[PDB]
Amino acid sequence: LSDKLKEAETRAEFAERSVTKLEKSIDDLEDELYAQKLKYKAISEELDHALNDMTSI
Amino acid sequence: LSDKLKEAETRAEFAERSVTKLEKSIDDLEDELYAQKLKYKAISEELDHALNDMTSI
Amino acid sequence: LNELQALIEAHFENRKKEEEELVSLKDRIERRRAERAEQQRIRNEREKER
Repeated sequence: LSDKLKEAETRAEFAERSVTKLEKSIDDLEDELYAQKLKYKAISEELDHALNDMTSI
Repeated sequence: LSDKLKEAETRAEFAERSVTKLEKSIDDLEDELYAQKLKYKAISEELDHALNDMTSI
Repeated sequence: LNELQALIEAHFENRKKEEEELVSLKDRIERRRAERAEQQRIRNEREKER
């Protein structure tokens, strides 16, 4: 049990670290998805707004 | 140790669910990012394409 | 060609509005999910501190 605990603790710590890595990667995806939307729909939608004007004339 | 193990194992398995939840969310955010990237790409390219075709006039 | 006019505007107006809104609507969802990531970081720190 001491080893099962160290192993479970390694797993708990692993999971805390894995969760930490994923806390970081979820935030990176939360920020990257955010940034990509924020810049991608905002720019390309904007480019379609610009289409409204670009294709006028 | 049995109690500490139950907590380390419970915390590990739980945290492992946080690992799979963050991981899953990361994959879903990446599928969304991809879809966002794809739409961005498709829009910028559809416009750039159409614009290249329609630079002239 | 009323259709070219319908399309030149429908393409732009329907998409810029719907699409740019999805960009910012999801940007907020994403920011909240990023906050969840921060809260998990906080949760991990708190469990270790306890």
